[PDB]
Amino acid sequence: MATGPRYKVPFRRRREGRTNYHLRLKLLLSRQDRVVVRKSSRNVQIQLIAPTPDGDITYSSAVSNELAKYGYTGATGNTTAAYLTGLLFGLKSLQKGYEGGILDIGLQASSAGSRVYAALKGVVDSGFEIPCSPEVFPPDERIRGEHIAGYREESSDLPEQFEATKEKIFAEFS
Amino acid sequence: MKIPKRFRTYCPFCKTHNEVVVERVKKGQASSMTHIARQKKRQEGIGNSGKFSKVPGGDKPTKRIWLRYRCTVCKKAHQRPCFRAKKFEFKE
Amino acid sequence: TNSHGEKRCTRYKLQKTVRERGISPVSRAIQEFEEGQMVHIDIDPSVQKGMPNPKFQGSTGKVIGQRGRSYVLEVRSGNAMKEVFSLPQHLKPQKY
Amino acid sequence: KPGSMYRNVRQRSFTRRKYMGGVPGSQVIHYDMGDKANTSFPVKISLIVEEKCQIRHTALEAARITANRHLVADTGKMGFYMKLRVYPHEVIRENKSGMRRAFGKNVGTAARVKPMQKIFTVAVEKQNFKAAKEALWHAGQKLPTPCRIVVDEGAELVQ
Amino acid sequence: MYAVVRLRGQVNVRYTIEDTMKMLRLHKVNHCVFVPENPHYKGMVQKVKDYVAYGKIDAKTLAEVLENRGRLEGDTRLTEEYIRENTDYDSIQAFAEAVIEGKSSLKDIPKLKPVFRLHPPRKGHAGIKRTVQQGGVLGNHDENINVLLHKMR
RNA sequence: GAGUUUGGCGGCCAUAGCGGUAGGGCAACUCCUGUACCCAUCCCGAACACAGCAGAUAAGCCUGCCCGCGUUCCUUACUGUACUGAAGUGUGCGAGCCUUCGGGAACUCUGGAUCGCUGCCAAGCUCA
RNA sequence: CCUGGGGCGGGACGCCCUUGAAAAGAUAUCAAGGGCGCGCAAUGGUUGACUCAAGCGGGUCGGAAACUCGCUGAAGAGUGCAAGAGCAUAAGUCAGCCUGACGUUAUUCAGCAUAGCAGUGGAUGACGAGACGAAAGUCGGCUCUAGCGAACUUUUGAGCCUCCUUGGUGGGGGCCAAAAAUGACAGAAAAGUUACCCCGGGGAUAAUUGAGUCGUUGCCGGCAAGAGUACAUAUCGACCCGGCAGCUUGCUACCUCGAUGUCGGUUCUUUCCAUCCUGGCCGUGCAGCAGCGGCCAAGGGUGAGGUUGUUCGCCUAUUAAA
RNA sequence: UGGGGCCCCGAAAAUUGACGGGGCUCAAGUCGACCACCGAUACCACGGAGUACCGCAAGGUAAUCUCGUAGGAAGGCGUUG
RNA sequence: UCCGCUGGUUCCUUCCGAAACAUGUCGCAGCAUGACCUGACUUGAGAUCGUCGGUGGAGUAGAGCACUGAUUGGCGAUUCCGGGGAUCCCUCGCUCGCUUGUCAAACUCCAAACCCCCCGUCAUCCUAGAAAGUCGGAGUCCGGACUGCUGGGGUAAGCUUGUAGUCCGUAAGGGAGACAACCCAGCCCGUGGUUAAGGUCCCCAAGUGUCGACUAAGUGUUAAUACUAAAGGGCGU
Ligand SMILES: [K+]
Ligand SMILES: [K+]
Ligand SMILES: [Mg+2]
Ligand SMILES: [Mg+2]
Ligand SMILES: [Mg+2]
Ligand SMILES: [Mg+2]
Ligand SMILES: [Mg+2]
Ligand SMILES: [Mg+2]
Ligand SMILES: [Mg+2]
Ligand SMILES: [Mg+2]
Ligand SMILES: [Mg+2]
Ligand SMILES: [Mg+2]
Ligand SMILES: [Zn+2]
Repeated sequence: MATGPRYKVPFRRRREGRTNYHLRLKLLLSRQDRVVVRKSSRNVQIQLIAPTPDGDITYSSAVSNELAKYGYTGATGNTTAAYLTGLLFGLKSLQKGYEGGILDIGLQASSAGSRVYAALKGVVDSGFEIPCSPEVFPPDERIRGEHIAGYREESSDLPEQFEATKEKIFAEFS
Repeated sequence: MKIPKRFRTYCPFCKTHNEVVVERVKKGQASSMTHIARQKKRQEGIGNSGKFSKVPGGDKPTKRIWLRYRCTVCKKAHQRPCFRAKKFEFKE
Repeated sequence: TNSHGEKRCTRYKLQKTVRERGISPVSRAIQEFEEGQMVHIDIDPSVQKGMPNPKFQGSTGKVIGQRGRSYVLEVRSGNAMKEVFSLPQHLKPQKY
Repeated sequence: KPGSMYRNVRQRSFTRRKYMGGVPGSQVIHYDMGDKANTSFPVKISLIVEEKCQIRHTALEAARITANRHLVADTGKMGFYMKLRVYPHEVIRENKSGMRRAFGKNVGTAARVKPMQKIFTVAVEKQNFKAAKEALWHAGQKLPTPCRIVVDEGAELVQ
Repeated sequence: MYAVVRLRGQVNVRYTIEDTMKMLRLHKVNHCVFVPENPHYKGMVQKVKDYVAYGKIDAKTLAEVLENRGRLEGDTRLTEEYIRENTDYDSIQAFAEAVIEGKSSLKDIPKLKPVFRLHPPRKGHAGIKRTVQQGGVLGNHDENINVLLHKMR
């Protein structure tokens, strides 16, 4: 709303409402690569991003779309998919050589048992070192997909297929 | 200003955070057997006594609140540099 | 009468331009300088920690070490060499 | 108290009235004379000072009074438009003891004008150019500076 | 090639202008130096424009100045024989033409002094309280520095 | 292997803002549908969160355009003006001002442009 | 002690901000605007969640004064208190949990540019323990810059050292830290008077003459507003503006403190002219008489008395005028 | 009518006095330019003294050495024993 | 006796040569510490008084009104808060905008010239010793002036208090009538020459110089200047 020469417009990423620069400053002071976990309504995405004066650089990247080749047919936008994507991201980053980072959830609310923390647990369980406290993780049953009992009978196959996708994703990086 | 009577802080002796009770420090009576008291009695004679005939000076507008922090575990107190307040109470 | 505080005569020295007020770009806070590098001292008023004296505003210092987040600079002040500590938010590399 | 006291400009401005106390109000009442809602006056002459000086509000009021009287008498009540362009913004002060704590008390206001700066502008018809010229000549006699009249609009309409 | 001749003395001069004069080796009035046309020397000469006269010097004037006022270490007078011994040029006119053309240097004369201590100007100069553009002698004479250099021989 | 669409993180932080107009979604994003659950409301599943078969490009987002205000840059006039570094046996009764050499605006004006540029990665795709 | 002499007044006598201050830094005055000698267990730390002021529209005697809804709103609010600076997914507001308003310790800044100087204060670290938080982080109080004090002494805290041949008791002495104040704030335990005064100095500093200045004083000028039964200019001359003199009083501190003898009068001499009379003129709202105004002119004259030290002024009777 | 140069009025002070004085008028004034000359211990040349630094010495270098209050430093003269 | 106060303190030359300022001080006619002068030694390779280009700091001049406040009318609206003599029967000041006219030490959307730090460059100095260090001896902390900064204060002051440069102080000689500090010039001794500032009618060395005009007032015959009269007017020219 540029009223005049004395008006101050925010940064572009702040105008778009996509970044918190105070949090970003707090995260950059680590001098560690950020494990950037973002989720849309239909899938979840994880990145390993290091800062540069010219702009952020990404080291590793896993999306929910990559799980479907390993034998996953459930929804990509729930806890099991988020955990599996986190596991794949951690294993891929270990293959690349990068093995440390801090969790960057950005503007996403921090809620125990969230998809973000399921992806975080998947990253942790792959050996990828990242500071955290276990109380924010989802229960292991709902990482397996016990919410399938809610309304859908077809969702009842989520635990065994989650185990199968997990074992195949481990095998790809074994 | 109010300070809690009991709060958790660092004990320099046990080297941990324990509950500590705050106690106001009362100035003691000067001993008559200290070297300055003996010197005053020795310099007492006829005439001016030097520094022992000085009258005590004034006062600052507010004095510091002399507080002492005794650990509830080791029962040892330590005293820190203290604030300067007109009215001081303990929060109970 | 006139005082002798650090913030003496700092009305415009420690002021920001109109369209740079607010949260500063965070890239300036995570820049690294090598030993012996020449950096300018351009104090950011919004970053109130690790700020050198305004007397050293506009001076180029040589990096001589690091003391945590801050950098130790050798800054010439008149005819003396002063050791100035600064967070990178107030620093800026010299360009050749 | 002669105008030669607060006439020369040797100093910085003194105008921020929130950092001072008690300024006497200005004597100049109006700044627009004649027919204020007329703009189609073909001839427009102005009085420009030719030195950097300070004009007190009383001098401005005296010049304005004399010029307005001459214009109203000659061209009529609405045969002219007259504008006093400058406002007295400077605060004049005086030291009223000796030189100890000599920073003065506010005694009046003055306009700090520059060389070639317009003081008064008069707009009239073609036939009243000499009357406006004469009125502005009388106004400049009340001012602490040498002045000169210039024709701003309608130079070809007079000669 | 600049010809720089000092025409005003040292009393009441700012230390920056006086230090510029010293870096140009102009410590006394009527002393002349020859410096190249690069921007460093141009700015230095612009710094001292109110105490010197300068301009572009031609080969003939350089030849006369070298023959009449060139000196060697020990205060010996430059001659043609020394020029032919210590340079590839036969005479002083050819050497001066080479120096003006930039294909030789006054430092290519061994033991030659960089300062030429000139005579006072015969019949006076235009005056040291006005510039060349005001009818005086101070400042930029352009190619007309050779007139003043000729009258100071 | 080159480019594109979309997504994520960014750099510079209005040349990017405010406003208006016309087009798009196969994937992606999104709005959108619910509240068994993890999580939530000083009340409200509005938000946050979780789980998502449909509907939808009306919004966000993207692409095109518009000089409208704001901004930024150029151009002409103002103008080498204002101011100013150095020097001066130049000058004013005075407050002052001038000449020479060197720097040099701001505002406004004439006419233009500016309705962001850009780095890393990923995924769909378009290949010889 | 400072001080446009001193004194009275005040404190520019400690600390902090803006301007002065001339776009690095420094920079004086009894320079300008001022402020501080505190307040707060929350008005503090952290996390989460939110966004403020003010307008516009909607909503019931809930009034254009409440509370609530929507829109606009980079901040026009709030942040304890001066000023300036900082802050909006916050440095603001509310809520959850908390006490880092932590013990010890090293540097470097800045008070005190450059460039020595203290008690301190403030930045960055280390050691040891924590609070909040997924983590990153943040926290050495309250966004940054004021809210304070040497040595000696006492008292208080923790553990130690020590007291004269040796061991012990009581009592002393010491080390590190905290409290108590010196505000004339880099710290004396501190009222006057001298015309009865003394000494050393000072024109580094006042009374007086002299120099400068001229606000004030005296005397003028420009424009002429108007008044003058009409008519600005016979006469008077408002407002504003520009001067001269140095004969009033101030300002100032250049000369004089190893002395330039005060005021007034008296006596005698002289000068200036801005002329009171005497001479010559011009105007008139000049019949004459006599006025009023102005111009030239400094040759001569300009006196006697009552009060008062007076200067000045008042008064008396002469006088061409006094 | 406007803009300019010079002059005039405005313009009165105290011992007789100040363009330095005499005096000066198409100037011996003012303005714009110009020409020649005079005129320092400056500058140049020669000779001489001292100084600084270098050099075993002989000597070399000095455009970049030669004013000076408070004051520091070095070497000498003189008096009496 | 003591005094921080006054007076005096005795031979020559040579080399170098200040400070009249800051902080603390019962400190203000004193002293300490530092800046500044001088002497010696150690060390051993750079330094920066100047230029040019570049990376940075600008918030002064000027400018402007975009913030904070001032400020002048005209025009249009706030069916809002309110001045004037039962349907508040109708009159209207502020307030908010679009144009007009003005401003600012302690306003800034802008924004110089100087200047400052750093890099490179040239230039100068430097192994006949850079920068740095250590030690010996001091004086000094009454300053003053000119040119600028419209510096601040003041009616002003040969006033007072700042600042940059340069002087006198402590600076001869030459020139301004004389002139602490204005111009030339910094000055070992002697001689010769040529100039500088300034001057050339006589006093008085050199022009009764040249060209083109002006002035009729002895105006003037006065760089800076504490040593030089204004506003206003003139059919003087
Ligand atoms: K006085
Ligand atoms: K404004
Ligand atoms: Mg006193
Ligand atoms: Mg008696
Ligand atoms: Mg005596
Ligand atoms: Mg001496
Ligand atoms: Mg002394
Ligand atoms: Mg200005
Ligand atoms: Mg001088
Ligand atoms: Mg002396
Ligand atoms: Mg001198
Ligand atoms: Mg002399
Ligand atoms: Zn304990």
